[PDB]
Amino acid sequence: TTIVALKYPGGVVMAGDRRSTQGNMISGRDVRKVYITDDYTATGIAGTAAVAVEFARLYAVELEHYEKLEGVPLTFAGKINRLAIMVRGNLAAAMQGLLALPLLAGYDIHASDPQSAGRIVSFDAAGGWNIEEEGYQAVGSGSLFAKSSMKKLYSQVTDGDSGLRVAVEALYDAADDDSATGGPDLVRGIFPTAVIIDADGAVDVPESRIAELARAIIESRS
Amino acid sequence: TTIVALKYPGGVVMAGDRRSTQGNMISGRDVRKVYITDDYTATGIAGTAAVAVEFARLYAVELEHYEKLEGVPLTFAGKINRLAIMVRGNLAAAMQGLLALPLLAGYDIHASDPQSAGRIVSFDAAGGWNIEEEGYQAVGSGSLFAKSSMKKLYSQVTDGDSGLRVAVEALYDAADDDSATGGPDLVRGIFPTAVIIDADGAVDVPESRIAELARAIIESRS
Amino acid sequence: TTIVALKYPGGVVMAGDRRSTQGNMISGRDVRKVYITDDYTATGIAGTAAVAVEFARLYAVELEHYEKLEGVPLTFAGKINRLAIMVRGNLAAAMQGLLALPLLAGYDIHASDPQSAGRIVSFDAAGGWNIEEEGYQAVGSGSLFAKSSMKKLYSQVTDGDSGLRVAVEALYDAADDDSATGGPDLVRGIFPTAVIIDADGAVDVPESRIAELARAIIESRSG
Amino acid sequence: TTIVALKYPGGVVMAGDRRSTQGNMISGRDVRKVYITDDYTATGIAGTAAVAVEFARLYAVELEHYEKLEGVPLTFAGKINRLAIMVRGNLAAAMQGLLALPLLAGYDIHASDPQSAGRIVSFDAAGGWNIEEEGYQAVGSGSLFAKSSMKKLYSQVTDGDSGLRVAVEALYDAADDDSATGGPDLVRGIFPTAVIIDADGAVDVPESRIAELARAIIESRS
Amino acid sequence: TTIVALKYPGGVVMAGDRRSTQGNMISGRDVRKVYITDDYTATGIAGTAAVAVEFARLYAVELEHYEKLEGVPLTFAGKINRLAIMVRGNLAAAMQGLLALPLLAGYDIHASDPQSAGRIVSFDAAGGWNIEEEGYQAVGSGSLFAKSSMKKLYSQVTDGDSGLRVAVEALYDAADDDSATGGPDLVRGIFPTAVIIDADGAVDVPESRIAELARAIIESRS
Amino acid sequence: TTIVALKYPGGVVMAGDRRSTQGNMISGRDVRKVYITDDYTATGIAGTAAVAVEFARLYAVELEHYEKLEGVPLTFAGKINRLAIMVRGNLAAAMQGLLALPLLAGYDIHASDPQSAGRIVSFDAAGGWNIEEEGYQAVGSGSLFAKSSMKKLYSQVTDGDSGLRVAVEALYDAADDDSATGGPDLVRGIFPTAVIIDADGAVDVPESRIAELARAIIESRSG
Amino acid sequence: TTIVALKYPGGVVMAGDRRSTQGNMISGRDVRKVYITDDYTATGIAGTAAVAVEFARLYAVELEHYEKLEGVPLTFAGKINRLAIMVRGNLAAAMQGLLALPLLAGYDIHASDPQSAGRIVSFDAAGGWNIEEEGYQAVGSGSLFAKSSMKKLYSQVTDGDSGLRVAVEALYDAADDDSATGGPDLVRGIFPTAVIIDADGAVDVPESRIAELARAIIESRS
Ligand SMILES: O=C1CCc2cccc(c2)Oc2ccc(cc2)C[C@@H](C(=O)NCc2ccccc2F)NC(=O)[C@H](CC(=O)N2CCC[C@@H]2c2ccccc2)N1
Ligand SMILES: O=C1CCc2cccc(c2)Oc2ccc(cc2)C[C@@H](C(=O)NCc2ccccc2F)NC(=O)[C@H](CC(=O)N2CCC[C@@H]2c2ccccc2)N1
Ligand SMILES: O=C1CCc2cccc(c2)Oc2ccc(cc2)C[C@@H](C(=O)NCc2ccccc2F)NC(=O)[C@H](CC(=O)N2CCC[C@@H]2c2ccccc2)N1
Ligand SMILES: O=C1CCc2cccc(c2)Oc2ccc(cc2)C[C@@H](C(=O)NCc2ccccc2F)NC(=O)[C@H](CC(=O)N2CCC[C@@H]2c2ccccc2)N1
Ligand SMILES: O=C1CCc2cccc(c2)Oc2ccc(cc2)C[C@@H](C(=O)NCc2ccccc2F)NC(=O)[C@H](CC(=O)N2CCC[C@@H]2c2ccccc2)N1
Ligand SMILES: O=C1CCc2cccc(c2)Oc2ccc(cc2)C[C@@H](C(=O)NCc2ccccc2F)NC(=O)[C@H](CC(=O)N2CCC[C@@H]2c2ccccc2)N1
Ligand SMILES: O=C1CCc2cccc(c2)Oc2ccc(cc2)C[C@@H](C(=O)NCc2ccccc2F)NC(=O)[C@H](CC(=O)N2CCC[C@@H]2c2ccccc2)N1
Repeated sequence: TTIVALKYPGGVVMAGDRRSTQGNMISGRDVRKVYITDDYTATGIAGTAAVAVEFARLYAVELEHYEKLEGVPLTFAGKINRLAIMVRGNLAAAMQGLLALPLLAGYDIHASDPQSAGRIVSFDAAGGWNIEEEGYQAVGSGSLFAKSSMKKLYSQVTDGDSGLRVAVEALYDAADDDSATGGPDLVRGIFPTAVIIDADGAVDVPESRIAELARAIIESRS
Repeated sequence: TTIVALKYPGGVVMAGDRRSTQGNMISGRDVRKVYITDDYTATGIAGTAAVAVEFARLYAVELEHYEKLEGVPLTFAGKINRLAIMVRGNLAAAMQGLLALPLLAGYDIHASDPQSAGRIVSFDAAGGWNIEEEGYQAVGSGSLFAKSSMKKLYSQVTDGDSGLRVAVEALYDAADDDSATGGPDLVRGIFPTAVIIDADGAVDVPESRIAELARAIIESRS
Repeated sequence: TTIVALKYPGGVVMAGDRRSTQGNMISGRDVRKVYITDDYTATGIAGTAAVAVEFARLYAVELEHYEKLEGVPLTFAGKINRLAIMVRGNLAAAMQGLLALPLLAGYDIHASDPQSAGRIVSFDAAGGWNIEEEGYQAVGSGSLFAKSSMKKLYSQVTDGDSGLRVAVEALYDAADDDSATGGPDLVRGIFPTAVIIDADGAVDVPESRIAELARAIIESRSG
Repeated sequence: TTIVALKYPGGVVMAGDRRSTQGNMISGRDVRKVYITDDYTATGIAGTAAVAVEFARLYAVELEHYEKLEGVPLTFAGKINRLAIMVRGNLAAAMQGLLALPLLAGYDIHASDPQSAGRIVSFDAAGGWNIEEEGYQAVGSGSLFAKSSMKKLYSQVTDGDSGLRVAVEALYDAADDDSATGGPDLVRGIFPTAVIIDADGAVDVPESRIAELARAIIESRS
Repeated sequence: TTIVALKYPGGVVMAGDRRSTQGNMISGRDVRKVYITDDYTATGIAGTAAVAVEFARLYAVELEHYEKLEGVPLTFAGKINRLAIMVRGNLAAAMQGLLALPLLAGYDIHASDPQSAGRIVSFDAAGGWNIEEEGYQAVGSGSLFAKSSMKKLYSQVTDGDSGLRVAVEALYDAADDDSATGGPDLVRGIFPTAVIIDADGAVDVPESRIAELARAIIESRS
Repeated sequence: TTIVALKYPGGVVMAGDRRSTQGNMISGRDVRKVYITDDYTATGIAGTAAVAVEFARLYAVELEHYEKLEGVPLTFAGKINRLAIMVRGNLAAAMQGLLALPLLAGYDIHASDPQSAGRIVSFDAAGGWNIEEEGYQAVGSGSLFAKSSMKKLYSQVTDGDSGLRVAVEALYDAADDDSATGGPDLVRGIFPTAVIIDADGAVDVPESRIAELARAIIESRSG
Repeated sequence: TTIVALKYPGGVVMAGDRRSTQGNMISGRDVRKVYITDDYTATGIAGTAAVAVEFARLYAVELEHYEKLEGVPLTFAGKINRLAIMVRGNLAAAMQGLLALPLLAGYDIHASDPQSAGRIVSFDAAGGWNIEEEGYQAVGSGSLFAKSSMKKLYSQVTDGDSGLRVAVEALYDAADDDSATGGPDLVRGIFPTAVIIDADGAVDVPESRIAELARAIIESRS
């Protein structure tokens, strides 16, 4: 798995690959790993498939549960805490091979400067949380390759479209070097998924746009 | 790794993928795993890269060593025996993770019928050897996928070119399901290697021919 | 990690580096490890990031929880004991890799001599606590380099600013010899954090003054 | 440790950091990890300090030993095989923590094409060797950051000085992310060492040139 | 650590060193290990610092707790039994390295013979207790050197002042042979602590007097 | 144990403490850990006493063995190599507990510049060797405290006598913070040993000069 | 077992107890543990009885073997090194429970003056040796008690007879606190053995002199 997230002026982008494996064997080509957790938050999870899916589903329910009980959504810091507490509670199972490693992207509607109101929070298996301040992060077996790609590419990010293009290229570099991260599949027409969040909320990125960017990267490197 | 070998009227073809890995990480993209070991014999090896390469080199040296000492090449059965003895001697190292599993193809010039002089021989880690009688064989982590692919496609093998096509398609199917087997890289222009052996001896298959077959396979799958 | 704390005439200083790691890999560059836990108390924690941040947040809540319930803050000795009990309760998880080692600096509003009212308390993984009397202390993987540096630098501590300078130079020496402690990052503009506590309370040190002192130390050592 | 090596038109460059550690503690700041092993060959080694230094000295003695005994230097392939056998012979000690992981850069005087006579060979702990054909390679705990950096910078390599600049920037990126790899120390004036090899042989790069490149990189990032 | 206790005509003295260690490293120089537990009782503890501190604190509150509840202090035997029960309750944790070993000195106001009301009680990690009748006892990593020193010097104990000097000299001998016991620090001006207990109760011994005895012992040794 | 080594203009000084231990128990007060191994070389060894002594005796015999067989002494590099090989050959026993870590000080008669012809070489348990280019080094349980001390004191080193004083003060700091390193014993008159090496060869430093420097240090720190 | 040894002006004394045990059970009451191994050297050995006895006999044979071969006895330093090598060679068996710890008391005929010719050498299980300079030493399970007793009594040592009295009293204190060290047996008439060594050589101390000193100590403490 590789899931990336990056800030751009006035929003945040999260993108993730589509592969699941069982050892060396490919067991999935269509996996959706990036979830719109609520109107202003997206979560992407690496690790054991059963746990990652359960984490995303339970987390979204917990956030909406608070909003309906209290009439107001949690602050973004509260959302961070609840995800950290979920991961911390899984630590024993994670030591037994039931690992979930999330990455959190959001847009804080209560931040002062909306141009920088995008948020990226990385986590570890002990429930540690760190709000990223350098503009991008990645999680999963390909995250090193994606972070090093984004390091060289982040200067190109000026808006949502270029942020999306950089995100897709980082996922391409991750799959280029990590066999557990799936590249774009032109035969089957399967591409990474992506969510973009700004002051108007989170939206799934249409597959056609990601297909366009993926084909452009492939064309460029040939 | 996946190495395939199959018989066609009047010879054999062996083809192998180009990938090396370290865990999840891709560490090689142009590995050549199919060696012409003498004028009528090719060997393909899966397993630990260091041991596999050393096996191929030492095996070819051993065969040519005997030929120069005695003025005639070993019989095909003799070549089998020497390869098996080599694998058997590595069993302890193989149990420590230094494994080499070879696959042997050849044209036996001392056979009865020239059209049935093709030979395919598989091996196991204990030095066992089995002369394949059912037309094809494969070795490596994607070998089961490649053999089940060849089971359905072998009926269309009627000559050297269709033999080659089926071998390349089998490797394509292995890469489709085994992340440790490399698919055709149309971006970098890297394709499986192949050797064809008939009464005129063993020759490397030009990459342009394999590239054309791989693109036709990819187009048919889309 | 290296957290340092030292007494100066009238108060106390605590400073800490900004690095987190996973094995050899650098995983954070702007980590804030020195917390204002109440108006006269600062806590700096080393060890497992998740546990360290949870300790600081829970400890600050615990002290304020008592203050609001009882109408008065805890005595400084009460604050020591609650922090020690928190560490002791974590001993089992700490043996399994979830370690948190705090360092405590404070200003005792109920002390006898206001110019010796500074306090520094070090802890161990079993919940042990020891009030330091020799003027400085450190915790973390670079703490021995820092303490041995402060041993030679402590004499120049006459007020709050010179105390801050010594704390920053100790952290510089710690990062000089310990790869798990971060030194000043002049390219990114990232520097250690610091808190000063005196009779008027605990305040964060502005990044600018720490940056000036770090550059002074740097070019003093480069020639 | 990070050792990088890359090809440029007419030669190769190899560069390595200066740090030695004992766990978290820095125990060395001026270590030289890149050795001129003969007039057309440089070796950079990562791993246990004692073993790395021994490997370099013995390997250089072995090559000159053969040259004086036989009157001609070994072919580049023979040089590869000798280093590979040395690594393979150390496998048991490396499993006990006495690991040496070399990277080999050379200029093949016997190549028919002097523009592409540069050679880069990587190795693994079992003595496996692979001639790199993508133009760059790295070894050590920061090699993945360095390789992902050179992936984005390699298109700027047009001569020896651009190649040297990319090699220094790759080492900068590795130290940026790997605490066991040393960045440029402006306070002490200690910079990565480098060797450049062309048809005229292998020569140490003067520290002044590497310092100027490091200052340019540092000011660019600021 | 070394804690000594010895009986003199009409009373008892207890003295302890000032050192704490973390393995080989010295981690404390002014630890106070001798506690006035109530008006007629002192306890010195060796072992894991956290457990020793906690033991002295909780034992003192337990004795005063009983006094305030029932209007009368515990009999000396009751004080012994409660301290033994506390050690016995710590046994499992003590076997994991959370060991506290106390030594109890006191003056029994309800003693049968008012001239021989001095009391010394030693304990073991299992909670065993033994009322010492040979006039002195010690605990800690230097207790054997201190007890053998006192075996020779105890004949000199004729009043409270000579008993104090012997206790301090026994601590000096323990520090002489045991690096985990701290000796007098003439540079910093730090000396063992002592408590003296007679019919008028237990009082802290002024540091000036201990320093005087320590300097005299140092001069008699040199 | 703590052994310190220190370059000064025109030579080197090496100094070592006198303590040996068995667990917490002190087993020796006058151990000599710094050996003149030939006319221009000294070695101090930390670790298992039996192994350290064996190492120093055998190494000295080896260097002189070559000199008598070949009519010239080994180059300094050759001397480094032989010590490294001796340590590497002991690695198996060292993993079993028979550990010896040497520190090599010497004056290279063949060096280009005689003023900086002093040489300090550190070693690890795997036979690794590194020629120290920063001027000082230390080995043993207290070596980190000693190196941090010398880091602050090294600018005072202008000749052999100031270098000897810094070395003695480093050993004093190491003993101050490491119970396995013995401090100056004024009651018994026992002080660290030291060897000074310059162009005229290696020579033991008399106990009286070291006692003088130790007393001056103790007095300065006592106020 | 306790073996003590002491320097006195112009000579040296060594004494040892007579007990052997198998666990708690006493197995011997008249064991002689101090051997005249040379005209000017004695050796006393603690540990496994079989190994201690064998060590004594072999060491004595070895020294006399060299003397008859070369015509001159070994220097005292050579006698030290030979006993050290013998202990080191037993180290593997010592770890399996075949332990011998010797203590060496000699008179060095080649020393400067007869007043400083006495020699005490202590050894450890690794073959370490140390020439003792504080005037006395002990070995065995009661050596700590004996050394502390001798620390208080050594000022009284002015000649061989006061040295012998201090030696017997140290052994008395060891047996007083160590059940593995035998005390004077008045019922059976068994007492510590002792060897005195001066310029006239090594002499077995008469039992009657030891019995006098034992009864004087026993009466002095009654
Ligand atoms: O390998 C397994 C077996 C279960 C297991 C138990 C204990 C330890 C363990 C693995 O050890 C492990 C083995 C393998 C992994 C982790 C741990 C990698 C991980 C992965 O690919 N994860 C990518 C991924 C990320 C987020 C969401 C979904 C998702 F597939 N793969 C896995 O867990 C695979 C997943 C798999 O094959 N299937 C087939 C049908 C259902 C399940 C699937 C669910 C949802 C989507 C896609 C597939 N399970
Ligand atoms: O992983 C390693 C390190 C050795 C090792 C350590 C621990 C366990 C282990 C293997 O256990 C293993 C780990 C991994 C494997 C086996 C065993 C898979 C195997 C493979 O891909 N094998 C495919 C292959 C087949 C035939 C010929 C060449 C060839 F690469 N990979 C490997 O051995 C990899 C190979 C590798 O990265 N390199 C980089 C530089 C040199 C070497 C290479 C040589 C030649 C060609 C291509 C690459 N070595
Ligand atoms: O290594 C990990 C994973 C958990 C783990 C697994 C196995 C062993 C282990 C710890 O065992 C350990 C592995 C590593 C350490 C301890 C234990 C060192 C310690 C550290 O740097 N600590 C410095 C520090 C001190 C105070 C507050 C924050 C802070 F980072 N690092 C850690 O725990 C690292 C921290 C880390 O990478 N991340 C990434 C995103 C979130 C988390 C972070 C939180 C908050 C601030 C900065 C970073 N987690
Ligand atoms: O850690 C050690 C001790 C040996 C050891 C014990 C246990 C595990 C282990 C290694 O396992 C290990 C622990 C640590 C490592 C490897 C293995 C990392 C490795 C390194 O930094 N290596 C970088 C490097 C690469 C090439 C050439 C030289 C060079 F230092 N560090 C090391 O081996 C360190 C090195 C070290 O401190 N010293 C001090 C003086 C001599 C030696 C040095 C020699 C030469 C140059 C610079 C320093 N030795
Ligand atoms: O070693 C540690 C860490 C806990 C630990 C981990 C692993 C094994 C272990 C103990 O196992 C042990 C390791 C070491 C020991 C015991 C067990 C010896 C013991 C000691 O010196 N004890 C002397 C002493 C006796 C009575 C009262 C106080 C006192 F310090 N030392 C200790 O526990 C040391 C103490 C220490 O460094 N600190 C620093 C700040 C707080 C604590 C302190 C409290 C109070 C007073 C003085 C110091 N802790
Ligand atoms: O503890 C022992 C026994 C061997 C042993 C057993 C189990 C574990 C172990 C070592 O593991 C160890 C236990 C203890 C240590 C290391 C390893 C520390 C080391 C030390 O002080 N080393 C300082 C030192 C350095 C150089 C030269 C001499 C010298 F003492 N101490 C030691 O080896 C001690 C030394 C000791 O008591 N004796 C008494 C009789 C002669 C011998 C001595 C020789 C020379 C000088 C001074 C003393 N041996
Ligand atoms: O216990 C045993 C059996 C050997 C053994 C097995 C397993 C573990 C072990 C020792 O481990 C041990 C168990 C017990 C000890 C050491 C190791 C103590 C040691 C001792 O007393 N030693 C005092 C002593 C010192 C020097 C010379 C002689 C001498 F007896 N006791 C011993 O070895 C005892 C000795 C013993 O009972 N006998 C009875 C008949 C002959 C033999 C004897 C020989 C020579 C002189 C006096 C007695 N052997």
